[PDB]
Amino acid sequence: KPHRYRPGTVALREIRRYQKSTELLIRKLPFQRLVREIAQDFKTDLRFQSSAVMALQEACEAYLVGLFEDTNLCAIHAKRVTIMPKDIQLARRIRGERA
Amino acid sequence: PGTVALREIRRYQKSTELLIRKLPFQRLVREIAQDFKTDLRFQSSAVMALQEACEAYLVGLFEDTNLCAIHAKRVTIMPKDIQLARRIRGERA
Amino acid sequence: KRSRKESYSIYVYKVLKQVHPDTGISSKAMGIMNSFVNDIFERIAGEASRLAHYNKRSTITSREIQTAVRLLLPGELAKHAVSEGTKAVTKYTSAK
Amino acid sequence: RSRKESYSIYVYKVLKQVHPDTGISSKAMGIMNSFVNDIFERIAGEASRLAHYNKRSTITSREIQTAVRLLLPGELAKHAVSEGTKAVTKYTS
Amino acid sequence: ETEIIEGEVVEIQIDRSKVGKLTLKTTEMETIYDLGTKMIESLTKDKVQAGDVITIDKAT
Amino acid sequence: DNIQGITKPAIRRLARRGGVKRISGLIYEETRGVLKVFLENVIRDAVTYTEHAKRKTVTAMDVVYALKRQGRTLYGFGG
Amino acid sequence: VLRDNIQGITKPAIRRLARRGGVKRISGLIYEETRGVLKVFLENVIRDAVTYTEHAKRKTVTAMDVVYALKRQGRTLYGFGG
Amino acid sequence: KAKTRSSRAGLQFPVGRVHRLLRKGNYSERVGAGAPVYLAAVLEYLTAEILELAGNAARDNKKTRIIPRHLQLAIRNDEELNKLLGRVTIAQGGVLPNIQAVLLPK
Amino acid sequence: GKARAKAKTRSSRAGLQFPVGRVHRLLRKGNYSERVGAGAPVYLAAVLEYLTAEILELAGNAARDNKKTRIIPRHLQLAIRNDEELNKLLGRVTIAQGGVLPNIQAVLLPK
Amino acid sequence: SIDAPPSFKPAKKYSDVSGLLANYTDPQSKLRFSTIEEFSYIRRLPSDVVTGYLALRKATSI
Repeated sequence: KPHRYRPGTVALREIRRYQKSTELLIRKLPFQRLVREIAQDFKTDLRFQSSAVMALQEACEAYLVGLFEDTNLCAIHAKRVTIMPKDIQLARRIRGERA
Repeated sequence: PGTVALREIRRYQKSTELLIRKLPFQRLVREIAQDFKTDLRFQSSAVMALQEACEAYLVGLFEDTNLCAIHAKRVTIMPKDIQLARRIRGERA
Repeated sequence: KRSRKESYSIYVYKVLKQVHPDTGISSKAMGIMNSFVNDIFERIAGEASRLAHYNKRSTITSREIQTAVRLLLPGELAKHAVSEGTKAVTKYTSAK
Repeated sequence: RSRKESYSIYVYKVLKQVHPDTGISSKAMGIMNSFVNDIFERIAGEASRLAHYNKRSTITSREIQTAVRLLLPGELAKHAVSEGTKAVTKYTS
Repeated sequence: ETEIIEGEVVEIQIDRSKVGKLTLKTTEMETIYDLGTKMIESLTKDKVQAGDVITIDKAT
Repeated sequence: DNIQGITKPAIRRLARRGGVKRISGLIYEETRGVLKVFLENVIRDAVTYTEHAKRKTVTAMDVVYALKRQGRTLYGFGG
Repeated sequence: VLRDNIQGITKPAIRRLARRGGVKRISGLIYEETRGVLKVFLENVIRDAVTYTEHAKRKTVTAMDVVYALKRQGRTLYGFGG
Repeated sequence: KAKTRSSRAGLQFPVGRVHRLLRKGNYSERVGAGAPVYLAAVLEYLTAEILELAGNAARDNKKTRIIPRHLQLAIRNDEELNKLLGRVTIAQGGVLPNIQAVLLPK
Repeated sequence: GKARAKAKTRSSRAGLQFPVGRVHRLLRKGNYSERVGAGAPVYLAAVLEYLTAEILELAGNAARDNKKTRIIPRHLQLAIRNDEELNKLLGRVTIAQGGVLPNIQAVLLPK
Repeated sequence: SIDAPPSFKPAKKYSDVSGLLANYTDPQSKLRFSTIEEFSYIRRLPSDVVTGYLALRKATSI
């Protein structure tokens, strides 16, 4: 009875909604805890500036967005619309990271 | 068939020479450089370095193109793969 | 009293008011423009340092930055920058 | 004439410490020259930039050690750090 | 009473008197050892490679 | 354990900015690896810069210098 | 005959380069496309190599010029000087 | 009366500050007289070119204040500026809206 | 004024082989900073020694298996590309007349 | 000519954490211990105390 949307239109709705705004996605506290634990794993008793961690967050988000764009190109190249890890491996290798 | 090609594949991956004839490459380089300025002179080592760098670039390009072609469950490489490799590497779009 | 901070805030703002009289600018854009000017200046300066070593020189010349700026920039942009810089130097040498 | 200069007679002199009965071709000598002065320029530039960042006037042993730590990827970094520390310790005494 | 050195050997290095060094490893500790000239012969006579559980009488 | 702090909807949002319609369910566990590795390099530099200045606080300029040495330049943080 | 020298890069040469790259099959539309790519690369090196020749007030392009041009594009070349 | 060299050459960016930074920047031991002038002219040209496009984008967004979004749009839309600033990321600037053709519905 | 005749070089005092004096001169003339420290050229020479020793050891090991008594660019190429650390240190470099490592993908192999 | 000459007698080895007669070593840290609990303790220790012990009785590590 309730009106249900087709699988796929909500996808493009979210694409258009997120490709216009420029807010931070990952929750701030988990990212801060992650970077803190990584730093302590390297060097204990460290202090972080808030601007520094937000710049790390923005760099990571930009990296992930570019990676997913390349992954999308790889997936479309294989006559598909769903992204699987092999696309990410191919992109990462051609860019020249992994291998 | 399909095995004489692999013979070449194995042969060329061992030998280390220039796979492009020198005279046409020299003519190409001279004609390309003509537009920037007329009446130029070229050091021979400059031409050799140009040809070496271009061959290395092409080899890397074809390596990535082969990876692209394998990704799509194919064996033949088509321009659809070279364009993708150039796009995702970063020389275009 | 603590030290004094250095930026390019007033000059870019003046250029903006010169090109768009009624358009303002935010603080984050101020920082981004500062970083952009710093990066571009460092690029042209550091790239100019190497030509002196390459050609066995000691002085940075105006005719050398002219060559440095036409390597970092694409065609039309480099041509226009070269023309405007040449005009600036020509107007500067007429008064000294 | 000209002191073209080079490390040709140095890397070759190093060779005897690892392979006392091995020769070097001229092209390999040029390759090693380019490799060594490339690494020299990389390390020197990194140390310079770091010293300028820390608003200092002198590039010292610790600045170049940090440059090596930044530039050398893995176990090469720590092994080269140990080698350099040993060399400087023997130089001082 | 007797002194016994029993354990698994990890790596052996003999230079060219002679200088030797080997690292023994049990399940609960590891230890490096510098060899005298006699031990050089005692280890070269009986070819000892990596991953060998060996027992040595110190007095002999 | 904090890598799980990068929840699944966050990965979905990051993917949605990129312009992808459908996400596999096993992508996340591999994607969290990439976030795990790319972040393990800048910190390598970020702490190291911090350790050169005899100080033990990671300022906002060390991360900028690290990202510049790696080839990714960012603006707005005193670059 | 009045023919452009880009066609001087013969088809067997491109096949040899591809086989060195490790490819089994070659479609027929690569042959015209690759030459085009080979143009673009030479349009981003010689242009630089001439500029250095400008800055030294010289008329002969030397190997050091092309090595420096390749160096700035993250494609450093070894064994040809520098 | 002391007149700044920028005013004498008809520029906006400081010739003196650029010359001081060149001298103190270890790029060379000797700095020419016209080098700071020419560098400041180039920097002013680039700043004007970027800013005018950013202001046009802000006007298209029907707002009178330039934010990082307008700068990102101005850089990415222009081919030459994007080529110059290819490897740089603008903080909180996002990415242009783009949908692949094959991903549109029917 | 009297001075020592045939004084010892700084390289020999440091136990290295690369010229510490030449490295110091290059550092001073390269305009990396206005003042150059004392122990910096020694440390740089030591690092260069380590790198050259490692790469030459690997090149000689590679050439020995090819039944050749002389190092050629091919042996250097084989040496660098077969070690991950040196490969990632020299990722964006081209060795002239060095060829390419021979590798075939599993898919393209017959049967 | 008032300083003592170098000793010709070999110097004993002592545990760096308990001051007892050592009989082993440790390739990972280049220290010396005496028993199993000493080995567990020295493995549980961070690099700071290890380098402090090495620099105390000066060694090839600075």
